[PDB]
Amino acid sequence: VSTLIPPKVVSSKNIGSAPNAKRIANVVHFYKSLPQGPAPAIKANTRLARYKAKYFDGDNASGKPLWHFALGIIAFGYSMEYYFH
Amino acid sequence: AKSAANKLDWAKVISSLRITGSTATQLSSFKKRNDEARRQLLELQSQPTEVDFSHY
Repeated sequence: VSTLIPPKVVSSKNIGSAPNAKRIANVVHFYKSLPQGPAPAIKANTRLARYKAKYFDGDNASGKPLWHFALGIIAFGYSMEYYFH
Repeated sequence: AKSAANKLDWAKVISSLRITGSTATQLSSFKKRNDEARRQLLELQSQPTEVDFSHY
């Protein structure tokens, strides 16, 4: 006798699958993400975004700003030594 | 013939694997196989209706 009609309705393998939850997530997350960004280091732009670019990028952990800032404090109280002299 | 029907039937059984809800769909298919096989033995059983009034 005639083969039954349950297989001709699908709406329980289309909404009844687990990656649907991931699908609706990653259509929003990925589709709505700019493939590229603006600029990594730019804070303090006044030729001191350049200071950030040379020293406070994630492209270096080089000791130069530390040295520079340290030397600043040496310059601060030392000048004041000759101001207090 | 039955063989077109049966290739599509058994192919559909192996498709029915890839879903669940074929609970009595396959049983309908088995019934279709049964009665199809019944007509084939029916056709083999037959003798021409009339007596062989030549010999008999």
